[PDB]
Amino acid sequence: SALHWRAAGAATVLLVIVLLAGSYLAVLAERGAPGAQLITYPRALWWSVETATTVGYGDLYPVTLWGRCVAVVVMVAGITSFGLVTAALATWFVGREQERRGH
Amino acid sequence: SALHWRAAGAATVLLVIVLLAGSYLAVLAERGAPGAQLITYPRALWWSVETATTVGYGDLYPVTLWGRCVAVVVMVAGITSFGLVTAALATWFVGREQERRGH
Amino acid sequence: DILLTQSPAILSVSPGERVSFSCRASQSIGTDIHWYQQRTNGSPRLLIKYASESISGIPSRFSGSGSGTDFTLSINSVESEDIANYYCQQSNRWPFTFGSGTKLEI
Amino acid sequence: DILLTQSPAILSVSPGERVSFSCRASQSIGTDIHWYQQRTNGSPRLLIKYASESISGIPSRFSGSGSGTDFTLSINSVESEDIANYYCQQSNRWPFTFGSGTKLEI
Amino acid sequence: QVQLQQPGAELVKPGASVKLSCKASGYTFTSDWIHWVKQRPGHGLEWIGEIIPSYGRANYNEKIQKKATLTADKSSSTAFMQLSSLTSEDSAVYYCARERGDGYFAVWGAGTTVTVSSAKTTPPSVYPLAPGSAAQTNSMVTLGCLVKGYFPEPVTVTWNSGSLSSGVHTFPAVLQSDLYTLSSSVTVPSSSWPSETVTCNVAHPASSTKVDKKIVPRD
Repeated sequence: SALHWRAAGAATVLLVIVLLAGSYLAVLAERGAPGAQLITYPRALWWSVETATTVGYGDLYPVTLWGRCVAVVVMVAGITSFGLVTAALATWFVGREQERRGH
Repeated sequence: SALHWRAAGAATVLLVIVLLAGSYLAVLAERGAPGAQLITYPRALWWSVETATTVGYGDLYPVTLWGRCVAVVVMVAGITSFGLVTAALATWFVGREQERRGH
Repeated sequence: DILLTQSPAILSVSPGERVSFSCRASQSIGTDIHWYQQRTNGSPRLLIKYASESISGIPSRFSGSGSGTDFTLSINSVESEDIANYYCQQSNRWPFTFGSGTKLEI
Repeated sequence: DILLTQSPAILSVSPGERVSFSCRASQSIGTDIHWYQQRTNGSPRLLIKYASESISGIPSRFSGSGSGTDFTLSINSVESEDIANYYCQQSNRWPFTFGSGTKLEI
Repeated sequence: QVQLQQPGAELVKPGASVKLSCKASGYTFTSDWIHWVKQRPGHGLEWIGEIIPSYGRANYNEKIQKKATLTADKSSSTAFMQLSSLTSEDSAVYYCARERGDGYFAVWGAGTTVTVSSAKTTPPSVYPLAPGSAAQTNSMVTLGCLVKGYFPEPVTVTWNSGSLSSGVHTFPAVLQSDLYTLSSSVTVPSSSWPSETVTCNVAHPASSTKVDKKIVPRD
């Protein structure tokens, strides 16, 4: 098992853990802020997903400082994880293209 | 310290500086436009983050010409910075895969 | 904070007739409304969650409908045990709030 | 521009009784409301920020609540020094605006 | 099972404070919130506050003066609310309720009646209520017992220790000279009494009193 694949696997696991902790910590940051919607666990999990993917519909979003901090970690984990998958696909294609060229 | 890592570090620093200046310049562009919400520094900073990551919830966004111009710089800095991190991960994986193949 | 309006405060129906309690939210709250029954000297008891979802242990007689701002709790064929106060509660936005309650009278 | 409505304009309470001032925004402004006290011949003084946040130097007696469009400033147990006008102000949308103010009378 | 357990009553002198408890059983999750809800006599439900015992974070209703303070003891699965500096406006039934972080209160405590006053606790006096002997019997017979001179509220009245539930009325207490009085009524087949025994059980949580009284015909 080559490095770029172990890392893509590791990244994906690590993102799922960030999604779960982020859901949990978002609700804990946002309860106590009047008007907040990010305040029950099921939809916080959906919110962490659509944040990690950078979709950001706008149905849900943090309004407190620490919910916004949790959001940033989730965004970075998500962009980084998907970028690491992209970089692993690059490595696979580049290796395959070496062989196909006899290099 | 290899190039792709110094550049990822440089990019990350440079993004933080863009986030901070963008917060500050957004408020300066948006005050004076009736109806604008991007008009105090703490939430402008949150707005610059969720713009740089391309999340764009829709809780906050510029409505003036120069706030939109500040927004574009922030978007480009953010997409470019994260793309440069992805390209650095590609280089690490490609090098590691050379060694693992004895090339 | 979301104000929940229950009106009328008292509802008089005849035995076995259908009855409907009204809950109105001061702004759209999706389907994030739950309904409680409080009998004399009792504590509240969950009847319906998320506007229309059945709770096991609760007679089929009870139903819920609505979304947005207008919500209804319905009893098809009232009977004496249904004599109680009925409260709605929203969980869409913090803090959770309750309506002021409607009494069923037969 | 966001209109802030303070009503009633005068509030009469007895010494040591709880009092509540109302501020209503013409559209939702989150919690971006701050409250000021102006005594006779004085300048305004910040009492509460972001709807409910305490300002050091301000008696615990004062509190704030609300979000969206409906906001309240409360004094638990009024005393004579509380005799002043009370203004709300929003910072959610440009330009900042003030309410027309409510006088406390004992 | 009973998933939340609360004491029946606390009497508090004006200006004093009290710690209300709530011991949870059943499933407990890291994610569970314990909520507190106030109900004044003749009034509706009032959300006071919430705490997550696993992390110890608590939120309070802002719209009402903040006399409360919420803690939890993870070891004892017990949540505590400290209401301090109470007034007559604070006399109420205080419920606790459990919410799994998905927005509704699936299960509730029986609630603690908190009374603010300067009066002393007084266990009630229980008296039988069997008919006079010149009373004519129908196919049913009506018995009762009289709970008078107690303070504070509440008292619980059951008949044959819960087994009798049909045919039961308990009347709201009335307040007279700083002592409460109520009666309770039971109706059994005329047939069935006094052949089979009828007893009223009167618990008064504020004085930790429980008494039985058998209802026998008069001499």
